[PDB]
Amino acid sequence: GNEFSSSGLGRAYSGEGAIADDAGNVSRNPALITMFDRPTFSAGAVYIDPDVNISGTSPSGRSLKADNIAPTAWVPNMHFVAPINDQFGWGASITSNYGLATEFNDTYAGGSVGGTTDLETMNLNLSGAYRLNNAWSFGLGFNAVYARAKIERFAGDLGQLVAGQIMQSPAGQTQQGQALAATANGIDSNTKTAHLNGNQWGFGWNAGILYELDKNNRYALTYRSEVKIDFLTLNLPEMWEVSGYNRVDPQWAIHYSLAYTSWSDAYRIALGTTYYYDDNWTFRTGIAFDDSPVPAQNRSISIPDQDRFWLSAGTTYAFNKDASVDVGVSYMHGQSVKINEGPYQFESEGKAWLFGTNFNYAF
Repeated sequence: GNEFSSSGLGRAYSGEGAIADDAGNVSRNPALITMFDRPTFSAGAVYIDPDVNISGTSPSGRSLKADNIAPTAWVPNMHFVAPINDQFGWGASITSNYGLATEFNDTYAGGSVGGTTDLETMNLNLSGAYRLNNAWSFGLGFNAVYARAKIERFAGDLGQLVAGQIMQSPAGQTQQGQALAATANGIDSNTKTAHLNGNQWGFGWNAGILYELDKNNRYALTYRSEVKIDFLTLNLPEMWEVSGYNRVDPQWAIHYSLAYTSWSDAYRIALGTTYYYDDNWTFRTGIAFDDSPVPAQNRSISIPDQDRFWLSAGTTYAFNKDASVDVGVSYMHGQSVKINEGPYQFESEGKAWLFGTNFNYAF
């Protein structure tokens, strides 16, 4: 599930890669290109409104509350698919496969692990798909990712711990130590202690292997590579996804995906259903989960990621066999978990609401 389409949001991004009803999906499964007759164009974006709230106490008395540390964000998509002839087709899309941003105040007791953390990514993908049989089709594409990162950490209340520490050791009474005692408590809870900002482009491929028992049933195996971004170096994780779509009735369908990302450790489970009311109206709903990459001990307050549920419901309105708009609503709720970072002990619990719109035009 990755903000690449309003349609997607609507079905908890379940099945994508095995469902082609809008240029949207080639982005996720090259091979789907071969499922479009005319050349299709889809555009739009999604608006995420998180609600990450940190709570807890420092071993320095200073509080560790950080209400609403996650900022809203807009995520746009550009989707173009067009058939070259009868066995070859190409397509391109501008999408944001990944994006993270949490932000604390200058004076956070624990700003040693929580200044500001913005990391924006943009994906430029150009690709072609091949068809070799009413059933088998293979797609392959190339990606250029633009990564913008900002990292800020402050002294929080370290000096206050370094202090109270020295004011416990035999070097305590000592006034030759008193300096060390304070002078640490002296350090201002906002003294920038980490500033590394920069931009750079990453590259990588991704392939598809759609197979379809017929006009109403298909399964795919997609693969998204690894992307090394050299600033320090950043790594976007490999993503092996398996999905299936079935049109059980003239008016009903079923789509499911089981994704597996390997951050040099996690998977995503989704299932949703579509319902084609008539020529004009369509309605979709999707449920989904996705175990968290982070292993118990190494969690982080700066990276609000943990086992979470997706609950989605969306609707598409086709103007006239050529144009259509989709509306996407998804509500993400990740249960609460305590983090044990640096010398502090926090508790994280944040939800989020997604709203997205896309327009669909075919030639």
